[PDB]
Amino acid sequence: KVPPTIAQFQYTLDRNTAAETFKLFNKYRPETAAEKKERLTKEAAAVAEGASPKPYAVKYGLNHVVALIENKKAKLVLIANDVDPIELVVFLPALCKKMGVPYAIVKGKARLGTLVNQKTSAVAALTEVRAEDEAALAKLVSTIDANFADKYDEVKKHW
Amino acid sequence: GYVVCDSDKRFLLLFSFLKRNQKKKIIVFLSSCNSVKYYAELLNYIDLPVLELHGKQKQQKRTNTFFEFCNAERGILICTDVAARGLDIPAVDWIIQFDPPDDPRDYIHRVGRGKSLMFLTPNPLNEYEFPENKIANVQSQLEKLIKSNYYLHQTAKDGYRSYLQAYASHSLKTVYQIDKLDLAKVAKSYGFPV
Amino acid sequence: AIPRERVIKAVNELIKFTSKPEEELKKDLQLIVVNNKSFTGTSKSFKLKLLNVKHSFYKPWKEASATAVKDFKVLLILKDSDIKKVSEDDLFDQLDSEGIKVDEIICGKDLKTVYKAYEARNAFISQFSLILADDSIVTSLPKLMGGKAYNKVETTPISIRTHANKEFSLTTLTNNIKKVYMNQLPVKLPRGTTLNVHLGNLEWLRPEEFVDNVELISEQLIKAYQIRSIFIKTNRSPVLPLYYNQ
Amino acid sequence: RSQSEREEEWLEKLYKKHGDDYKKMFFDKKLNIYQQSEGDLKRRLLRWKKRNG
Amino acid sequence: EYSGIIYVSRLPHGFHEKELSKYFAQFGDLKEVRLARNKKTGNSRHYGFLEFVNKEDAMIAQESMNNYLLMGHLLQVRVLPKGAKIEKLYKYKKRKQLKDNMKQKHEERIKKLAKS
Amino acid sequence: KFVRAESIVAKTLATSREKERIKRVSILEDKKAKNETQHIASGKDFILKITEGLIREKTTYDGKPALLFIVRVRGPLAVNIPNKAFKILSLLRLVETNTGVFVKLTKNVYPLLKVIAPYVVIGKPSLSSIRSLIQKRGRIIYKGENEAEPHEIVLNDNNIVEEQLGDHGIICVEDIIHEIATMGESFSVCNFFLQPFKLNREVSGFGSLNRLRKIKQREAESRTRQFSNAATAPVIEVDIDSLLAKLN
Amino acid sequence: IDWFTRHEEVMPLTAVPEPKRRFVPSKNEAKRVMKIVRAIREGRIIPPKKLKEMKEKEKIENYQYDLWG
RNA sequence: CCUUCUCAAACAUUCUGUUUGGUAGUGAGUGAUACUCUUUGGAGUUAACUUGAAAUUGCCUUAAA
Repeated sequence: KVPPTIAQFQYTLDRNTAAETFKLFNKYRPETAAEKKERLTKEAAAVAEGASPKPYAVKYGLNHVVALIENKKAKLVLIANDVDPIELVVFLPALCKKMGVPYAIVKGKARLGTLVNQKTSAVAALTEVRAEDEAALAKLVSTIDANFADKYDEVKKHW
Repeated sequence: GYVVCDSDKRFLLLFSFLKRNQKKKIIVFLSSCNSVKYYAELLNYIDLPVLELHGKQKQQKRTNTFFEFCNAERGILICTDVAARGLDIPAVDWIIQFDPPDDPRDYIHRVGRGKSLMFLTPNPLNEYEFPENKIANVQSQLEKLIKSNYYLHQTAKDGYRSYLQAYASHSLKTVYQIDKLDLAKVAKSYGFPV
Repeated sequence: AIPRERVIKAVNELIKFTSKPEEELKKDLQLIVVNNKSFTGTSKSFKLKLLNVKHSFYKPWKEASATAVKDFKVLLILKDSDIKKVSEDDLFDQLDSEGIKVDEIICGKDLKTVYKAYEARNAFISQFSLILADDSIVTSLPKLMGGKAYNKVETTPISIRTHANKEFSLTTLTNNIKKVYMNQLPVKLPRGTTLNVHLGNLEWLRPEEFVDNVELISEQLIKAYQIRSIFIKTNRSPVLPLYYNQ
Repeated sequence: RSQSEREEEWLEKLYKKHGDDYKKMFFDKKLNIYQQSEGDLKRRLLRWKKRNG
Repeated sequence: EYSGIIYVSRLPHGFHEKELSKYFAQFGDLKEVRLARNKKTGNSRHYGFLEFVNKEDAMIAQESMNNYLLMGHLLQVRVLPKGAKIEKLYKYKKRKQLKDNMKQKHEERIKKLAKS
Repeated sequence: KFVRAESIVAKTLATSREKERIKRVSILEDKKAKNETQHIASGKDFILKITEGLIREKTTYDGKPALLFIVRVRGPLAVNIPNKAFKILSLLRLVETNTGVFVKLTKNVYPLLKVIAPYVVIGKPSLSSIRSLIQKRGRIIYKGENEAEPHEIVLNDNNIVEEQLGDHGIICVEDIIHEIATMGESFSVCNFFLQPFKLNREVSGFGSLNRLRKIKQREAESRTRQFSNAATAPVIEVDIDSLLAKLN
Repeated sequence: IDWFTRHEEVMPLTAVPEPKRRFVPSKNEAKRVMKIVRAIREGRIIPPKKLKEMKEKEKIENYQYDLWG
């Protein structure tokens, strides 16, 4: 028997919505260690001989995400269900519901790791966005709130 | 006498009434001397030549520059209720008070020397109309601008922290903290109310 | 050719009709309605006839937009080759020497990725007033910037020659943008018989200068088109018969 | 204690553009990228005016 | 209770009766489908009705497509109450004798400035 | 098997570009041939070449008959070809992807050439590329033992060359190459004699390198082939010679 | 019963000022470049354009040497 | 999960002018008197404004498994 705050997970986001979430999220990769290093050597070769705006990426640290929700800066928050200590993330759907930040439980922790240059991530969030994907993001917010939140209003109940 | 408006577009309406009225000596009255740092700093940076009076500056710095308005013909100053008290210029036509004043009782008495309107969601003369789709669409310009400089972000913040304190430190039973903070942050244009 | 004196008796009696004890457009908008035996009846064009005008109504429109609520703003749509090539500082350096000012230059890319939403596109387009467009992409625009943006006469773009015989040059655009700005007036071409020429701001056009603009237009219409009837009209006034062809 | 090559060359850009208008200099975006205060920019310009003109 | 006619709404631009009939054939046998179009130009107003022959099969679709995100915007879909049939969505597509009167009309018009 | 709703709209909206794309071209060259210029885009024949920094030398097209080799490509993404392009690709029998044919370019051929431009790649080949194509790939639909003709098999012989054509002076396989590289009168007969050229595909597999080499090469098509979609779109020419090294 | 979270939150849970480091382009990468500037000033590191030039002269000269004598 | 007609000509050159041609739209809704037309059927038109991309029915195959 599962106490309602556990198994608020497993009632995860479905097939098509999850695919569309990654269609958005895979656009916003953090610049990998190799890519970042080569860019700075390009900067070294250029600026030593002879401007840029703030670049948007996903935010992916548990401490960083728990900061961003309640900041409030997070817009979408993805949460993996499979976590070795489950108690690490059990409060997080409640925190998002309380602060009114739209969240989604995604399926697979390594699935979050792929979009983020890590092995696993447990939580991923998209704070800010480029102007072109703004309408698409807000549409996905409504899509997730209709599919995830409104269908499973009774997820806080039932063992 | 007044103009009924919601807290989102209170500032956005004001910027309309200033741009349409760019010849007359007009005065705004705002609460905090901290706040009129903010609304002065926007308008010189969204390019309206405004003037600024508040407690947070020196005396003859305040005075000699207030003196520039009194001998002027066209422009506009932003001042507090308090620092402009006792020093009315007869050369004025519009006194728009954005806030509920410091003393609401004695406020009507300081009129009669200057046309008046105020701004209130729930809270002699008549009102005015306003065609609602005429307000300037600068909120797109401002939200980028409130995120880009940090000085303008700080002065937006103090213009918000000090706005509501003064709103709570007031007399009336009407003007007491009922107003939702989702929209007063939009009067200073945030995504989230600080 | 039309007499100068009927137009003076046309304009000043409308100065009467505008001096009476929405209002931003009804008082201000000098327009003149032109009729034809079938303007361009069978093909739905979107070109703007750049009627040569002696004295601008845009340097006029420059000022009163600062005193009125809406900012008059100028757009340039370019292809990919030029935006990577040219900044606004080069425009500003050679157009503020007159005093005209391109606010935003916009790629063809930006119409389809960062304003592709219908809401944000209406937010972006409806701000601006002088929509200019470089010729390579002028013919691609009603897929890009929507059909709603072609209902007006402001927001419909203007094709402008930027290539100095097959290759782009900044010199070519810089004197050509002045050419359209201060000397030219648009008018569209519906496939109906009715056409108006929104001549511009009634607060401007000192009405001896205004008659100079009206008569000069009637030259470039009767030569280029057969026409039936010509009317001046402040916005839903009684219509005034100025010229009467048969 | 002196100032770096980039810092000096960056201060040359500011001085030749504005002169001694520190308000304009800190509200500038293109040359003053790191949004430093009036007091920071003027102090560094005083040190620059000692080594140079 | 619930009936057989469906209210597929909020349709993507470029998604017509054929593809409405094709995709919703996958659920079972479908009775009849239209899509509401503008009369003047043959384009869609982005809501359309179809019916399955099985009233079981209807709320299969509604419990599968009520918020189904589809290339820009999620489809809102509704089963309908009893009766209330599909009606009237026609498939629209992109569809000196004079000089006497104008001489009359030129002189009639001058009275209007005298009117005001 | 089941169809996702993503597919049928993407297929709808892409072909209903191509249904709109060739319609405009079919209206245009009608008005170019029938010569009713009151409102046209352009008034001549355009052939552009794209080679290597990534040069785009747009040219005119005179009436001079040239030789073009055309390879079937499989583009674009969601495009069921319409009836008007089923035909030309069937009359050139290019219905299989990665299959080629030589044709002659006239001013009768060029207007139909703007129809099939997004579906193939075209170009002028070289004599080596003429020769090394034929003596390395060549099919002959000819009679088998008694019954089974349609074994297309191989340009094995020079006396099968004597068999079918023969009497046009067509004596050897090298002599065929004279009839293609030079515009001969019996060029169409020998063109009707060598029906496909089953070129290989470049990537040709799944795997470690193969997934990557597919991705790295797939973007290379997006530069060396642009899809104009214009009324007076140019016809785009690529170098065949560098392409056949990738395809032989 | 999701009792406390039904009353949805308004101001963030802190009031901390946000530093100037979250606006002007970042010191860290700016420090890191300056170090890579320093290393090429000392020449410990080659720029990537010359490394292609190190690989252009190399890697064509393959199988082009005597092996018996 | 497609991504959209990125310039033609002619004459004259100042290091670019002049002239001509080329654009067939998300939907819904509000709404300012005038224009034409034929025929009472309405057709083509002419300011302006709203809106999350809104909505409840006008008579080819290696982008395989």
